[PDB]
Amino acid sequence: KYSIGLDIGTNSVGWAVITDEYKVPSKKFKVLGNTDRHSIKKNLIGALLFDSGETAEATRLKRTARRRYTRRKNRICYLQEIFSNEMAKVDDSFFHRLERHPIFGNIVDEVAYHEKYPTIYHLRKKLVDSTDKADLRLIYLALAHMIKFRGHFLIEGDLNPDNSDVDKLFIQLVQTYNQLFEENPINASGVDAKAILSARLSKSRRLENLIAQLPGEKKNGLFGNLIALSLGLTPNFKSNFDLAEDAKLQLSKDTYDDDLDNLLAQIGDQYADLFLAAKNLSDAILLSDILRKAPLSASMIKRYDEHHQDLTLLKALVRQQLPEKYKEIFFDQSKNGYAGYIDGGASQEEFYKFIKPILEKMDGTEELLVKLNREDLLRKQRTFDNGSIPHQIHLGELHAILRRQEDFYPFLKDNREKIEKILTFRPNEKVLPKHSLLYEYFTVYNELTKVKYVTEFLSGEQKKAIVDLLFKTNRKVTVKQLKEDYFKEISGVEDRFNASLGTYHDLLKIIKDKDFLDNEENEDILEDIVLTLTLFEDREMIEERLKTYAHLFDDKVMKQLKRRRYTGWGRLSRKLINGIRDKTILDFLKRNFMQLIHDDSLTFKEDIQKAQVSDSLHEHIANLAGSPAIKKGILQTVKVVDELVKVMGRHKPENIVIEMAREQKNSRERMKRIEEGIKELHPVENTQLQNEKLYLYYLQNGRDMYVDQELDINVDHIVPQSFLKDDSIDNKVLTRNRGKSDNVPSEEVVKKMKNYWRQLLNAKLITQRKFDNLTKLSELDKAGFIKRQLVETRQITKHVAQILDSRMNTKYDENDKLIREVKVITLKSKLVSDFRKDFQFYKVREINNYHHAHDAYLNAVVGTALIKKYPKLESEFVYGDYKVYDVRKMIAKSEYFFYSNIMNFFKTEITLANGEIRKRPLIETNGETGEIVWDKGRDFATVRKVLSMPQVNIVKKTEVQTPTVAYSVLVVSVKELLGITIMERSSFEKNPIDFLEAKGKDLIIKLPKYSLFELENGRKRMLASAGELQKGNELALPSKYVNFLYLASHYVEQHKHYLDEIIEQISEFSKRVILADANLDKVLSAYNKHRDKPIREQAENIIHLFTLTNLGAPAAFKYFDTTIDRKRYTSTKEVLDATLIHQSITGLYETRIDLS
Ligand SMILES: [Mn+2]
Ligand SMILES: [Mn+2]
Ligand SMILES: [Mn+2]
Ligand SMILES: [Mn+2]
Ligand SMILES: [Mn+2]
Ligand SMILES: [Mn+2]
Ligand SMILES: [Mn+2]
Repeated sequence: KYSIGLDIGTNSVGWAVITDEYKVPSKKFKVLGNTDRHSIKKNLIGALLFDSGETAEATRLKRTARRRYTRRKNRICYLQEIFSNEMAKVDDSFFHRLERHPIFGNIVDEVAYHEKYPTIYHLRKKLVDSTDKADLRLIYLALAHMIKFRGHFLIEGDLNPDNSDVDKLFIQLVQTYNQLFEENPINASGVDAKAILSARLSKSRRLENLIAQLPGEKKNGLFGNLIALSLGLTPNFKSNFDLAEDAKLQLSKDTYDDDLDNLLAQIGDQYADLFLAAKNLSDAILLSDILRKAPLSASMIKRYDEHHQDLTLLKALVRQQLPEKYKEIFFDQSKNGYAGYIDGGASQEEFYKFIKPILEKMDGTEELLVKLNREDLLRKQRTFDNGSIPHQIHLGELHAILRRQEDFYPFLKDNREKIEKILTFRPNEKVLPKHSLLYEYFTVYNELTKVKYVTEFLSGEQKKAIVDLLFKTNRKVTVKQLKEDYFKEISGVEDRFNASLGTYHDLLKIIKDKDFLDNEENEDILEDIVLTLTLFEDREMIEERLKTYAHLFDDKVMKQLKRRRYTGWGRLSRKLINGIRDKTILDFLKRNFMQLIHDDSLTFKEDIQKAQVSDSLHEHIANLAGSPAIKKGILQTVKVVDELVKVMGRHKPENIVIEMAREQKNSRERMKRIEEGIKELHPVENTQLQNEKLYLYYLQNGRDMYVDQELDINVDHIVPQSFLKDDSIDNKVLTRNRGKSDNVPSEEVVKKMKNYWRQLLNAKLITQRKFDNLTKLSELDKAGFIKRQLVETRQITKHVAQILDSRMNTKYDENDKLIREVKVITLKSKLVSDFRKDFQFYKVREINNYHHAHDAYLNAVVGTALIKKYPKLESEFVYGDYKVYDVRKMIAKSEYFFYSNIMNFFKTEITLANGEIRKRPLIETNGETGEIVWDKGRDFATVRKVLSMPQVNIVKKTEVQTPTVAYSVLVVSVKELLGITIMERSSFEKNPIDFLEAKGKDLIIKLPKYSLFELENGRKRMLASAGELQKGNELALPSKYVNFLYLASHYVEQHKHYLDEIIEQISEFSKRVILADANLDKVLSAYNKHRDKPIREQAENIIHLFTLTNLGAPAAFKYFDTTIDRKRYTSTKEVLDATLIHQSITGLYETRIDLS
């Protein structure tokens, strides 16, 4: 029925809905406001603007240690639930004992464990290699350590040799780097990156060595800093980006993800894939190192043994030669020697700096110095040199330990896939001891609550009396005792009560103090004591744990307390009984407990039902690599997608197309390229290098590339546009038809020109790829083109597609296969850009915010059309598993496509490099399915119509900040606005009336920042603060004026009057809503001042004029010589009688509150 299109950005989210013929649906929507407007017609197209500020959503989008903690805790809980039954057979208190602290209940097993397994890696490797059966607790320890620290998931596939190949990942880094800097690419050529990066040398040495292979590159340069990031160093990127503040990065550092996110928040998100590439390179180095069973655990054990023999050798040497320094080196934590390195606060750099002179003066052994220079002397267990480990390694050890032990333990074999899934997949607390006093109290009370005793149902005072007079006095209470106690016909009980306060009496006989037990304040202590008695079967451990309470009790009482031990575990958590409140469950018992849980009137049911689930989307987004703004944008795209789903009657869209790309320095890059290219072999300043013909002029040294004739200062694709769209300078060349000849790359007769191309090649004036293209079209090259135009390299967009895919596809079929109702397409920006260019759908950012919505619409159009035309290519640009079709087969001989440009089907006729024209059918359609995909006479008209329509839903998102006001509540003696600071807001929420009375009732209206209000002739205003207003209006322009402005600014002279018409429209708009006449007079006057100026500059300054009409906060803007100062709306009084418009995130659902 329909599909959604989206433009995703750091401060906006364009969205559009589209039918099979690319129409945008119109739909009525209810208006909930008191105003007499009961419905509204709206197009399903629009945009959501939003601030990057301090909101609850913002903090929800940040990483926190607590969330990671609860995450790992949940995974371990899932692990323990599988192990719990057999673990009860082995060690009932084992899982409770876990967080030096004792893993085991007795000293013997504990010391034996620590002696046999000094590090967890010893246990891991032993469990991987040994064929012998092992204790279930040990296997749990290894699996738990692996699941707890699973590592990253950057490599989607099963681990393969290309993943550990340092050379290929180096080429990847150079490639993603080159994409960001087309002007000065780094040439990997034949550089032996593997031998250099994996060499047994200091990281700084490997850096200098690798950079030595790359001419024109300094160590401080961005690529060199990335290589230093890969090697394990700590580069500072502030110099590379001219940052105001330090931007050091170290992959090994725990904060590196957040730090990288800060750097992205400064330099922009385009660089994120580059850093991800550097991290992948570091992973290749470490992986190749551990690869050359359980290689990771084996490498860790190797580091351990090496550390220890190096340590004993160094000790023997220091004993033999420098005895005076021995205590200082091995025992002084304050000093930078080994003691300060292991247990003091000394960095490996400080430590090596300390021992370097000492090892040299020693002359006892130089090999330790060799290990030191290579930084392998005394490595700690708690480090990995710049990197988090890929999960596949831990997974391999997981399969190894499970497969090895599954025979002895059948449940491991049965739950194997589940255990792996716990590591791979992307109430809260443990039960009381069975003999805890709180538990015994809960049992006796829960049984006691239901006792009939009807005479010619038990009172709570009667319950407390029965417990105090019977359950406390007697170790067990027979029913005849209950009857005789009633004396001093019953029902709900048998011959004797089965529940009893046995722990109360056991402790009573030992403590010999009833009041200490009866007192409620001491209960946490007694709980900890009984928990200690259950936790350990060993007296020394019980004594050690009980020592904390030793002041409270007699020595003899402690010695007696050590003997008692309990062996059971209860079925309920302590806080289910006494933590949750209404009034705790135990308070209610003192109605059945089960009935108590199931009463809707009481809060326990809601609190538990929430507790089972007790955010995951904000958390998943938080861990992505990006700026806070782009993440907030992802959140907004998700919410917008959900609302668009609701608007369409809960029917899922057939498709969702998504686009995420960024929307002076380059002139400096080009300047460097021209300067170097000229120095290797009519001066003009850099700002005009932006011009393509001029920059191509200087790149070619004032010479034609095809004809060998110098060109006077006062353009052709090397590989023709029909084969692929590459407007980049790499494919462009300035020329006099002369050299191009036919459709094939520039003619072999013109390839005799190639020596000049070679002189341009060694000058860096042209890239090697451009040389290879000039010197040439193979069918494989066509396959490369078709593969290139479709695939989207950006990683964050892949994560967005994955998120949207998970949100859109939940149902599974009987075969347990996923039911994919929805495709999530990911377009390259270039396709939509060139689509705007070839078919004259011009964009101008400054006229309005409409361009976001228009972009989303074009995204859905080009995307859905691209799927409909080439279903076989679905794997390349749709999320999910799909067959990767043999690309050569769809490529054809001259009789899918012979010309490799995938966008070609939109065109009615294609112009070849020779000028010959290939006509195409008016209606494009898929041959395999027979489905129509495009109608050139109708669909283009529908596109122009969609762009042309004035009504578009622009929504500036309202927000509540978290001397700063969160929101401004309207107050009614008289109407007025009042700010509410975050400090005030809590007490405000608690007792608002007394607060308002403190300041000096039926209507509570909190107004979030950017709240919308309407008044008079279509005018709108936003509440930036109680003291100021922003412009709420979006000036729409007819498409003729827009295309005219684009064409004039990018310089039909006959259409000169359109300047005056546009200025008339801006003035009518400014008078209708902007209300800044004093500035408008200056603007019109200045427009009269420079009518003499050429139409290009006139149109550019008219383009500057639009900031006056722009939605949002007013800003100063220069029009020719004149500058126009911003006009603030500092009076918010007019808003008080204005009609408030509460907007839906799409803006389709309005509620209009008018009070006046
Ligand atoms: Mn975009
Ligand atoms: Mn008991
Ligand atoms: Mn000249
Ligand atoms: Mn946009
Ligand atoms: Mn432009
Ligand atoms: Mn300008
Ligand atoms: Mn002037």
